[PDB]
Amino acid sequence: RTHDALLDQVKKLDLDDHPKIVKNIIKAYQPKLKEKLGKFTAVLLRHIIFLSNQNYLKNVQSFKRTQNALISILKSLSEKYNRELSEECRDYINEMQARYKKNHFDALSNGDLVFFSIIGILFSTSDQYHLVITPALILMSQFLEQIKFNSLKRIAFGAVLVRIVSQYQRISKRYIPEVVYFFQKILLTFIVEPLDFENIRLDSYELGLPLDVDFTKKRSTIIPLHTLSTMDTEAHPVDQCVSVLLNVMESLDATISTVWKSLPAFNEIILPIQQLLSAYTSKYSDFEKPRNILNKVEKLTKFTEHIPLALQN
Amino acid sequence: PQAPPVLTSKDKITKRMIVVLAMASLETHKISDKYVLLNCDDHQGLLKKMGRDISEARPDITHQCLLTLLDSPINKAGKLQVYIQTSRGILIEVNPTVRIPRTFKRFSGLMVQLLHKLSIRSVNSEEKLLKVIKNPITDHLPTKCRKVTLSFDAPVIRVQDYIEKLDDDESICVFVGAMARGKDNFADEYVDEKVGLSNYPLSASVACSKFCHGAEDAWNI
Amino acid sequence: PVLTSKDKITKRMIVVLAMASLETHKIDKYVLLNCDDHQGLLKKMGRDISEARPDITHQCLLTLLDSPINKAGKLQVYIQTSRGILIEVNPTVRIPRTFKRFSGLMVQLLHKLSIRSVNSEEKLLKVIKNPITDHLPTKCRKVTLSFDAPVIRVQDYIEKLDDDESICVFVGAMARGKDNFADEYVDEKVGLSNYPLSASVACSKFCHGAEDAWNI
Amino acid sequence: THLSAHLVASFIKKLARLTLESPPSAIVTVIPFIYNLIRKHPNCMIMLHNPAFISNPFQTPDQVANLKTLKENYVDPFDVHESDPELTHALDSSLWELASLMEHYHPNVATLAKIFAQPFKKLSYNMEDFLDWNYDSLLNAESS
Repeated sequence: RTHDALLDQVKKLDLDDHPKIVKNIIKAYQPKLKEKLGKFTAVLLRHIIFLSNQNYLKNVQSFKRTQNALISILKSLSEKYNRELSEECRDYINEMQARYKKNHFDALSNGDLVFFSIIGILFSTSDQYHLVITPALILMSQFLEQIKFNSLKRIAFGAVLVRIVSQYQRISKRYIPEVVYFFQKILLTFIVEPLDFENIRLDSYELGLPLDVDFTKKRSTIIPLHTLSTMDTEAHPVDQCVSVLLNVMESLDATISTVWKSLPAFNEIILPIQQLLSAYTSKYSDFEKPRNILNKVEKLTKFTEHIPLALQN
Repeated sequence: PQAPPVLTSKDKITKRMIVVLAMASLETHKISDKYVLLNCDDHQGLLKKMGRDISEARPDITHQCLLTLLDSPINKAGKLQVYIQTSRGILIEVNPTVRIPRTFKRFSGLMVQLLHKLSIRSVNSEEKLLKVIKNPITDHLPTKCRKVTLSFDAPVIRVQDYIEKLDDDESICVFVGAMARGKDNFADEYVDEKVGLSNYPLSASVACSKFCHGAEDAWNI
Repeated sequence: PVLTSKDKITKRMIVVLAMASLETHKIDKYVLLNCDDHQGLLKKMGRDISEARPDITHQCLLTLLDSPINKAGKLQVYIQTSRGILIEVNPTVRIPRTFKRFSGLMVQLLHKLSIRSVNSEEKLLKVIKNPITDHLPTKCRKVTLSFDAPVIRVQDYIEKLDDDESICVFVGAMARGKDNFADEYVDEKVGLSNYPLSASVACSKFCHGAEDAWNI
Repeated sequence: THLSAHLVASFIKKLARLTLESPPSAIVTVIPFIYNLIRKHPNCMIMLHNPAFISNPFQTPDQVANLKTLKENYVDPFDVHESDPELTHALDSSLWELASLMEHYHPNVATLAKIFAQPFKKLSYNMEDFLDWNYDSLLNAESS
């Protein structure tokens, strides 16, 4: 209850399948006696990340019902204790960014992705300046651009990020200029095998994509279970390449009409992306998502005004 | 964006509107223990001894017009100044920068400060605001001027058409009869024509804003 | 003919002053609440200095009545009070042009809740019940003069109207405050000048544009 | 002091397209730098607004027939592939990209793009104050 390890080591004496209500009984008994839960809410934020880091061989019926309940324990502790969580969420950014200073990828954990998704459900999403979210979103920005995408894991380790970042601005709907840099750096890595684009400065020429996926309606979809998948995506079947791409197609296509449609420079933003999307539909001719994206674009190249501005009035 | 340059009588080149209230009733009387502005309503019995009738001495129509002129956007955009021609002959220059108090009783105390000390200075104190200037008005008007009179017997014209035929440096000056009842002859020796605004008999307050809100559309404000 | 709240067929203009500081105090007699005439009465009651201005109600009414569009009989004026009092005004009324005879005219009306002239043919000032929308004509257009709104020309806005749609304008009369007072009422907010306007001007700037479109 | 309008406007527009895909540390160098050059050369102010396209109330209804049809015939005359800097038609095109940049995820970067709606009140903008920022220095000063 006092230390981050000692409450976990007491939970380590018990089984993880029953460790959830043991903390909840400990959370109730500490409430049955504000000062005790100052430490206890800090341990729960570390420990919930730690269960994602530890192991994930337990399925959704074996882990996530125990995992989402522990998040639901924090939900009853969040609304009373925002002074406690702001002290940990400020420091865990300061911890993990300083760990990123140590290693460009090695101190980056697969459980660290959950830390931002916890906050966006807990804290106030729509705000301009939030003392937790705005250090996090500017860390996520660093976490987008700087890391070197040379394996399919890091692609999936970045494919989760857009799905996290767009939930921050499903309601704020602000602009994020690195995400178009994030998408362009993804789309040509699968078509490396070119002459139209020397501008993108991609990381590794190694991974590509042959014209060999069948891409059915039964083809595997988004469903990102990272601590099942990402540790072993490098043992590579051909299906798991396209399915990660097929998320990024849809995490693009959803966020166009919510975010990209609003901005006045939308005619000039997407014109590199159209030729990228052209390179899929001209090559394979059997995908349906690029042709549907491009017809969504051909509306929005016609629909908007695209009048030159008179800002100095 | 910056503030447009605040006009005075000293500048005489810049094109602008001038709205002059003529024959205002702004007179000073002493009581004994203080000095007060003259009112028709507040003291009817004082004017019977002085001999000037109650129905003439109305300062309220002036403060009614001074809120009409100063809050209008052509006083924001810097394109008019306003002169006050008192019925006793006093000529009062009004800086566009002043904010005249919107209550009537403070305005009564504002005028009796004016008519003795001859110049009202702001509490910001950068400049003098309401200065009594030497007659005649034809000195302190701008040089290339156009001088008109609002008359109910005049032929009715439209405000926006009349200003658009002015030259690019000529400045309109509108002598407005603030008298509640009287002849439209207070400035026949000054102006070069008489212009009308409506077929209906108007107030002195509306005939300002009937001109001003036509002026702003004629100058694209 | 004289416009009424009963008459709802003819297309006509309506200007409603809103949040006009018209409050009654008792001193024994009754007295209207002035900002200038009594400052400590504002302080001991606790009500703020800058709001209690009944002078603007006197000023705009002389603008609205003496405009020729009221002499043409094309509008009637309603008073929305900071207390929520709603006052129907006869267009043929004749208001104290001095403010101190206008001073008791509130506490005359607000305690009687009705006023009839000495000729006694019909009531002149009539305190009526909220909402204002019950008394307006059935095909009506309601707006609010706001400085932050987009600026329009007055004459072009009224020529676009149908032949039977009554224009109603809710003018805020506070010295300062929020202009959100009629958002449950109006279609939109409109602007008239590039400069912040007095309500005396904002009545006249709307009226003298409305006079042109109706050839008065 | 010699350079043309077309020479300077090509660099302002090409760096403006470059800001669309850029780290925010690379934005706090460009927005001062575009702010200096337009203040140096106010002839290229025409790309921040073309006042033939503004709408007055006090313009003629026959011009509304013109102004409706004139906006419909606009095309973007800019050519990225052209490398001769005076030959590129950046003067005849605006730069929407800085106007989009007012909506930004970081506040202080969104603050500096909001200069371009406000007037051009000052000139000496001191780029060495705004030049060297980094992802580390953005995070280290934010808690500070």
